Amino acid sequence: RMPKSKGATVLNLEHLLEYAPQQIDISNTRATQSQFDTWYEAVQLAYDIGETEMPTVMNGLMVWCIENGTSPNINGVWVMMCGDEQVEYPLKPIVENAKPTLRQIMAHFSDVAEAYIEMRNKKEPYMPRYGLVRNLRDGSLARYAFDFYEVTSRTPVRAREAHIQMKAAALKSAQSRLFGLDGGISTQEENTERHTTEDVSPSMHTLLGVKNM
Amino acid sequence: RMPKSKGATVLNLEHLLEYAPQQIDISNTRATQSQFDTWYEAVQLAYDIGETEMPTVMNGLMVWCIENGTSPNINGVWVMMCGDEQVEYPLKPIVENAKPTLRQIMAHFSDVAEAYIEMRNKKEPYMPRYGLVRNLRDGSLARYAFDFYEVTSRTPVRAREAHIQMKAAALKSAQSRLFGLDGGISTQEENTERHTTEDVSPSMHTLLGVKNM
Amino acid sequence: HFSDVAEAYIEMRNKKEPYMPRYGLVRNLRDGSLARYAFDFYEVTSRTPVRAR
Amino acid sequence: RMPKSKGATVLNLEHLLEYAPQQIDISNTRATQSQFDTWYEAVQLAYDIGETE
Amino acid sequence: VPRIKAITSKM
RNA sequence: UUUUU
RNA sequence: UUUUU
RNA sequence: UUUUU
RNA sequence: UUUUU
RNA sequence: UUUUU
Repeated sequence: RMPKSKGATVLNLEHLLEYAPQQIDISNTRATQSQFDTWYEAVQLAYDIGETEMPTVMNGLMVWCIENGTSPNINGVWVMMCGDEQVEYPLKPIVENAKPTLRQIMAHFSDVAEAYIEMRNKKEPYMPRYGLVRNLRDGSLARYAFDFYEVTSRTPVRAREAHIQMKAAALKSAQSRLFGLDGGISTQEENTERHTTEDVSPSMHTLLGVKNM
Repeated sequence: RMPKSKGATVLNLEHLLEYAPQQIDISNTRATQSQFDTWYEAVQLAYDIGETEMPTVMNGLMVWCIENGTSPNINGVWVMMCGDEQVEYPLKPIVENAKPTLRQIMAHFSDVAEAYIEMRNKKEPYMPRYGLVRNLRDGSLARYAFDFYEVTSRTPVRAREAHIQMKAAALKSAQSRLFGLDGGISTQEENTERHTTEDVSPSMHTLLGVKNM
Repeated sequence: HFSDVAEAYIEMRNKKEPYMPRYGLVRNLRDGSLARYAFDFYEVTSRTPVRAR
Repeated sequence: RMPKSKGATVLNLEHLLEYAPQQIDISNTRATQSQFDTWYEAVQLAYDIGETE
Repeated sequence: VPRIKAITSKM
């Protein structure tokens, strides 16, 4: 049985049988390609970096985000290790242009981040600082221990359990507030009353009903 | 799959495969090298100490901070033990020039602090006063019992657990306040009204509407 | 009209030393990372962080 | 790894290896020797008692 | 890699 | 969906 | 909108 | 991130 | 900004 | 750090 409207199936059977999109391409936990292009172009514009040196900065930013997370509240600068020297890049263009969130933007880097963590662990103990904060006691799960990791159908069940437990531990019982303090400050009404030299006082025009005795 | 924008991968695969920064060099829980240099230069300037005697003062300060912590509220003086004599150094230059925090600055001393604690424990029972306040009952964990210790991928799992428990016990349920008392003190409006010898009183110009009977 | 330049200048000055504008000292703002917004002619935009706003 | 500033370690390794102060001498939960001497001298002065009694 | 100016003309 | 610094 | 010294 | 004296 | 004796 | 009479 197919869904039918006015005596006609509302689905195209042939196209549907041929429709095989990638699961990560149609999920709403990852920024759309248009949003990613907008963010990338905005960061290029803000950094004043050409299209040839930009991927190196992207590599550095991906490694930094593996280490330190992708929270909306991150600020200051991030750092690239140019040999033995430290280069500082402002974080404002990275965060203010990431829509809907920076985590959704960095989700595009999740497979590369996992591969990079595995590669680094091939040569030395390399657990991302996110996994050190989460107190993950398994070193073989280091490849999933970052906060912008995207769970897919190929993620191992144990890795999925570990990632969900880490997310639950990190989020705790945080409750979102829709509003801050309202920007309308004035609560009183403007005083439009005149003030002349005939007034008995700055606040009273006269003392009309007053009786001396 | 790599993150792509406008039909072009946004990562440099060769550089990324060759990009192996030290984890402590790209973490945001430690002050950047520029911030550390600024703090070191400011402390040199304030202490009026040459570049040759400065590392000795740094050794003394590191040992003192192992013992007494690196809170933003520490004040007064710290002490160096020159043989049997006590030399007092003001703490104001140390704390006011440490950005973003003094703990992040002293995190650069974490490996040396751990090595120093182990060396001191080789000759006598040496638990830092931080570990005595935390009531840590294991003497073999004394090398991690200071508040500016930096957890790395090489930190043992038991040591990581002990350090996280100590941090949780020390912080308790402290909640940060973004603001203090506002410095704008005046709440009233300035009295601009004149005062002449014709006024019936200092607060009333006349008694115009008043009827005697 | 000077708000973006003022914010950039405050960040630049804070890169080399503790620099909180006297407005933020009068307001008793206890966060140094918010010094870049602590002046009275700052213009809130769609790119201003929620915490800063 | 040692803390380095401008391509130079900021610690003196030899002195640090030879630096072994007593823990009670560098703690801030105990008054400094100068403060103790000041208190002792002030109490001597107030009590009008010689250094032997 | 190039260094970013504090106050640039892009702003 | 977000909220994981 | 203003009123933030 | 901070808040560990 | 001032007004802190 | 203080606050232990």
